[PDB]
Amino acid sequence: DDATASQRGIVTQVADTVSSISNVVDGLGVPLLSSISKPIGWVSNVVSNVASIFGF
Amino acid sequence: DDATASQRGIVTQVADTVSSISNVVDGLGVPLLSSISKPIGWVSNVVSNVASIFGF
Amino acid sequence: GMDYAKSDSSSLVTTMGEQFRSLRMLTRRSSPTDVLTGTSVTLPGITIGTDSSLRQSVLNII
Amino acid sequence: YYCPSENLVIDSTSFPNLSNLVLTNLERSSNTYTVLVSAGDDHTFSQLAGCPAFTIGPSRSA
Amino acid sequence: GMDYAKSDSSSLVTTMGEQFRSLRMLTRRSSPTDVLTGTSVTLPGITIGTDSSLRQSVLNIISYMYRFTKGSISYKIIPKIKGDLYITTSSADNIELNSNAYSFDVNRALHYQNTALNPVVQVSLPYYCPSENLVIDSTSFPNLSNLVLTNLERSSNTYTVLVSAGDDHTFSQLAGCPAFTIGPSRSA
Amino acid sequence: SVTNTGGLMPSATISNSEGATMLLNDIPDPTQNVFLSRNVTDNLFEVQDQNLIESLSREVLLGTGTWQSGQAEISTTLTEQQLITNYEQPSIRQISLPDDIVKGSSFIASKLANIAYMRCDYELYLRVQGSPFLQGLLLLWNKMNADQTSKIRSSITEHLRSITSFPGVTLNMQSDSRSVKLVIPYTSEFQVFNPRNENKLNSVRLSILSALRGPSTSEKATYSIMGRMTNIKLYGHAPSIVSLSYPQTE
Amino acid sequence: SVTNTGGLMPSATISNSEGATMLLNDIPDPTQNVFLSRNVTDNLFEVQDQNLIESLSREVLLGTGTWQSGQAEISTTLTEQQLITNYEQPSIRQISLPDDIVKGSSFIASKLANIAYMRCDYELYLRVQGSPFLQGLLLLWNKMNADQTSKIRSSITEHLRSITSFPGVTLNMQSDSRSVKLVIPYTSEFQVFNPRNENKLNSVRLSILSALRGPSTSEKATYSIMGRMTNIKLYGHAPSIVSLSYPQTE
Amino acid sequence: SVTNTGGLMPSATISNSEGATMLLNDIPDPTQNVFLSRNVTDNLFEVQ
Amino acid sequence: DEMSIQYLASRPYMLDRYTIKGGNTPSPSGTVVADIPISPVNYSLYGSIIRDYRTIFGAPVSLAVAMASWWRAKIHLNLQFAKTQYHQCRLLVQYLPYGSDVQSLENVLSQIIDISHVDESGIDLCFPSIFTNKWMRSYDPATEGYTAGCAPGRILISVLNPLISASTVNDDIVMMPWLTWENLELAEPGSLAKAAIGFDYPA
Repeated sequence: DDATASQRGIVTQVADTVSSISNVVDGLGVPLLSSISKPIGWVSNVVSNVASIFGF
Repeated sequence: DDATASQRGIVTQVADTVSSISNVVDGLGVPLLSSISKPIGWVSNVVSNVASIFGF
Repeated sequence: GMDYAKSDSSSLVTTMGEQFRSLRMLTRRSSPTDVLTGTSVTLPGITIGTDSSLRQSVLNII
Repeated sequence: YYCPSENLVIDSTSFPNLSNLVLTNLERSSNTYTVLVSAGDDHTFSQLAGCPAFTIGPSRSA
Repeated sequence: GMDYAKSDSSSLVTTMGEQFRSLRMLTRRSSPTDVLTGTSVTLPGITIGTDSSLRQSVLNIISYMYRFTKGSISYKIIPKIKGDLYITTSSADNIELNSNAYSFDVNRALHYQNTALNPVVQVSLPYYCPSENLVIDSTSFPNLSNLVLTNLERSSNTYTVLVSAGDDHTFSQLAGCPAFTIGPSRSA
Repeated sequence: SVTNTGGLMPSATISNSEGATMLLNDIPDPTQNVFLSRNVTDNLFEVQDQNLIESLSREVLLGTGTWQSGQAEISTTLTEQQLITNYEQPSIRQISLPDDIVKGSSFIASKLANIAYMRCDYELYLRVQGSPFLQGLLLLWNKMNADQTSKIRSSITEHLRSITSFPGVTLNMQSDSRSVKLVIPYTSEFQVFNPRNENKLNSVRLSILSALRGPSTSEKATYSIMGRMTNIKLYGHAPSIVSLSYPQTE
Repeated sequence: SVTNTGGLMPSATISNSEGATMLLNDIPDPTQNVFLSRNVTDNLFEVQDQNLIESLSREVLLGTGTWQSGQAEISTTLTEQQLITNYEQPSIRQISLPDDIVKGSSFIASKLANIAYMRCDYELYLRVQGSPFLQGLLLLWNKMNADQTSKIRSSITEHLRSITSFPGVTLNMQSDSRSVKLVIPYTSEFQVFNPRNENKLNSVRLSILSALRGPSTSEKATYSIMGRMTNIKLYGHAPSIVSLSYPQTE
Repeated sequence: SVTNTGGLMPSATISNSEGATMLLNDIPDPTQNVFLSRNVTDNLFEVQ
Repeated sequence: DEMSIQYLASRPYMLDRYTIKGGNTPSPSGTVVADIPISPVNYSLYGSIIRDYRTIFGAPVSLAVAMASWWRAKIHLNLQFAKTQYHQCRLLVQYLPYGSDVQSLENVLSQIIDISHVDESGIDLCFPSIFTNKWMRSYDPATEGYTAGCAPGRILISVLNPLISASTVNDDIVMMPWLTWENLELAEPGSLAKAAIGFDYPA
């Protein structure tokens, strides 16, 4: 969500998500890497073959 | 509400609230500290474990 | 277990301006390395690392 | 990050031709630079080896 | 009571452009302190206070009626000779005498600025203390962070500094007033 | 139902307390030939029960004395030589806290044995006596943490109009009750303190605010101070010893 | 709504407590310019709470020692010269109660400050250690009030078959747990005692009942005694001083 | 829940294979501080 | 994630060996076997001076706190041994704020441990951290005991009943504490800590 993150213009929000914590010891735990993942957003274009890829 | 306060861009509004005045003497009184309190807004993120905390 | 431990009771906002629970955030922060005099300048590659001396970047320490 | 492999052992030499930065003024005059590096947002480390010996305090005596 | 008092009858907007009903607003306003010549510059820490002489900051004047402080404080700095400079924090333990080490070698928060483009340095110093409160001019915490600034090459320079309460800041416990002068000095 | 080999393969999961403290690795065996009882019936007059929190709140004597006409009254103002030198305004008595109590009372000094740290909230009681014909006016007031700040900042605050704006209470002798109560909230940087060293903060003071007068010269009148803790919160277990500050290494 | 004459016609019906003790004849006046608060938030790790009854029940060390083959085993029988002379059967250790505890533990000695009288019910813990190859058998037993009766009646009862019929518990080293518990009910003529004088009654004893043996001569093994009060009942308030008996006059 | 005496009275009924061959008389203990994964994604052309 | 602080804290590590002897004239009761100040980076039992610099060998969490200035945590020990079931003794373990020397059973938190009942994998035990504020400071000058505000206190292990052993077995045994740091938390990055390669600034 870098496009929105830059368009909105504020430093703080940096695209929210909520991770799935596990292995809690004393109220603290370790997030899964699987859910920390964030969208890349050019890949959809390359797979869908948007015109901009070809420069037109 | 610093995020909105900076996004809206105008100096004056500085996030409104209405304090609970007490000990009025002659039409003037002393606000409670309890109601002058304003949101901090990073705490929600640290407690909810948003992904941005981990840098991802 | 035989624990005497009883879990804490303390507010987060009362004492310091922030809290962090990961080393990545410390590494995104940028730090000085070493001065590069002369024409044939050599910045480290993405393989990074293996500096001598003792002054060294925080990323380089992690 | 242009590498054939999904991972890189730190200070790898298995890939001699990895890209490396260079900078030039035109006219090729001498100059000094204050450089400071940081992890990209894309970056990570993996596999936890144990710690190096490390110094902590200010040097004693002269 | 036996009062003759009858409550006022006057409009607010008719005579002056504003009205204020708190001392904090006066303290958020930034004021000059004292000129800092030479290399080994020393800005006051968040413990603040205890200046001698007679010229003194407005925050520094409000300071004497209270006992506790808490929160970050702000600085504006105006160098006399223009050119870039650096800003860094430090502590008494943190210092080294290797005589090849220099202030950048600790990896604290840093701030660069070329003053030829932006003459007015603006830096806010945060609140790292173990305790929820601080008695003013406390010495119970020797290692509290303290600001330092350097040009590279370590040349001499003067600075016009002016401090202000951070938005996070407050005072508490009301001690009574200090003796204080009011008018211009009489005679020569 | 199995022979107990002398120390080979004991159960390894056992855990149980004996005292309120001290966990133990294995159970004692409750075998013995007889189980006997308490014997005696009470047969006594009742008395009020004793508690720890209750015991700590008991009232304590703090000071006692004469007060008389010849003693100085506090100044309205300051002059230079005393302004530069951090002059302190004269007083009948001054009292440190909470040391006057804890290190001051052998009873309380003993009740707090082997506990690590604690919080307290004071109450104080002034009780003056004299004849109806006497004239006077006292002030009982709370100097704050004081000692933890600069010498200058506990100096430029000592004068009448400032003294009367600190927390405190006045005592006219016109009153028939002739006694006052004054509450002192806990206040410090540290959240707790060990009772048994020099944890000296807020110094209570008593000051003349109007000279004592009677038909004859050199009249005099008596007074007593008393005090007690409230809202106490003890915390931790430790050997009863003086503790040390940061630069020092133990 | 009436001027308070300086001590003429005060209210005569007032009564109120200050501390948990001490009634007072007249109310302090709650006037003062400000009412301040507690300041500090706790910000700490939790710890278990402290109580008086809880503090008194804490476990205490009582004795510790070596035990070895050369020491004598208790006799099956008596002969004349020792029967006439009030002979006592030999023991590894003997322990008075409750003095070993109360006057024996500075902590408990301090917690009981300024309280008049009390009741107690003991528990004891024997813990012996040695190798699997060792052989032996101990007895831990309770001699009664003893000292308050005739010298003859604490004499003709000391022999094996009587020793084994007193309240008590045996300890074979065959056991893997190697520890025992023994409960002592309160028992006396007087219903209460002040802790801080010679209120000596029931003497616990430890006796060999089978000699220690190992493949080599002069084998040895260690042991420890521990104890704690229960069912305690403190009673009364008094200065902390030794008390006196009937013929004596104070 | 019982202390394991060094070789006295082990269980006598255990039997389990390790490889496709070789039966074994007693189970290895699966204790270790961490369990790690395969790392690499394939990223290759397929082959029969 | 392998860069989370809790992930670093959760790995146990052996700290050091400690002999207990030992058949014939076993050491008298009240003889301390160990004094362990409660801090990951203490110079006493970690590390040594080398070239004026006081290097400190240790586990990764110790580095993680070595970088930040302020910290807070609780201890989780796991005692473990090299013994036969022919050795047999008991041990005391106290947690002492601002103290020293053994302090009876009554005065402080204590925790007797029978050896014979310690099957392997050892015995876990946890201690609370009593202290005057919320945050400890990290670095200290001290070359022996902890300074003051640098550590919550001390944990002290000593003999209760002295060890005895059969003629068929070696005279003495070896205790090996393992440990982990529950509820670790760090603040304010920035320090002189750094890797031991070289020992000099370039010029």
